[PDB]
Amino acid sequence: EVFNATRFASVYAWNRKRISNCVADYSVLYNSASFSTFKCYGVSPTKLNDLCFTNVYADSFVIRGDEVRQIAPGQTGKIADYNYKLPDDFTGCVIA
Amino acid sequence: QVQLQQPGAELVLPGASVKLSCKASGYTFTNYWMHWVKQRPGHGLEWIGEIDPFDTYIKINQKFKGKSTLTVDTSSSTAYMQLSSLTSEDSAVYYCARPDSSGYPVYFDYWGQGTTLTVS
Amino acid sequence: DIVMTQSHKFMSTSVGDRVSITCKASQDVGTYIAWYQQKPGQSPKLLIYWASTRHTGVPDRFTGSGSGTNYTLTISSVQAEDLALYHCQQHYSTPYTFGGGTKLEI
Repeated sequence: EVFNATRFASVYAWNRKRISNCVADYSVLYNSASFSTFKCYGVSPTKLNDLCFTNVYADSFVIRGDEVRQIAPGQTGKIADYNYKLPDDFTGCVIA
Repeated sequence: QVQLQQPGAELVLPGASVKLSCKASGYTFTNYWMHWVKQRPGHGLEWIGEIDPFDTYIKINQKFKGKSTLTVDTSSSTAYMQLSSLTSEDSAVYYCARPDSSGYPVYFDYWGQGTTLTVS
Repeated sequence: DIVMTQSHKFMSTSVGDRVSITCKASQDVGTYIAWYQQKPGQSPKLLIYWASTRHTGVPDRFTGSGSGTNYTLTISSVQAEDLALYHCQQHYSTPYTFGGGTKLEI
């Protein structure tokens, strides 16, 4: 649902999902042959399945190809400074 | 403080294999992938491949396919290479590069010492 | 894959001079270039972890710019410790490539 749908929220207001109380197989998404960018900071995907966390949040928004770069910690840019900024201690995964 | 020590001073006659170690300390061996870079003065640095800890996920750079091998042991936080049939064109220095995160793409923020490969 | 071929074979600038380090990219990868400081006899040390950002422990002299295809790093002043090698890498895809390096001298 958070990966394939008719329309998602735009970068001006990205939506949060609060995915929890369920199991996940991150390697299924890892092995997919359509996702290009997988800048997933913090816990490695190979141990992401085994590692248990309090919650796994979700995001979805539309940004330019050259402005995908602006969703990383310690970053400046048009989207990064104005629409969406990431904490310097970020932990999670990013897919584009 | 982050410690990434290297044994260094690796010399083997051509046609044989040598063992390289990369002991990591000062951070998490679980949450940090291991990436390798070889320093050649002729044309600068180059990427070897990527290995995940406590598993056998293999991704080898198209430049050093075949000879390059990836081996990681959870105990002692040591990652290994045993490159068989080293030639006289392989005389250079090996560095194991720690990345900022364990998710590609990365930029290998912290590099340790270098293990020199030399043919005698 | 994307291959790094820097355009500055050597850089000859004095102390405090304003000059840029230009490295090209094989194709338009947007902005995914990184920089390292490799002193002679020293492992390459991260200087600007991204195209135009600033990592921890960075001298204020280093500041890069990303035009999309021709990435440059402009340095207002050059000190003794800056005498090292400059490397560019593409963190866009899995197969990584490194630049040839540039030696700085007075």
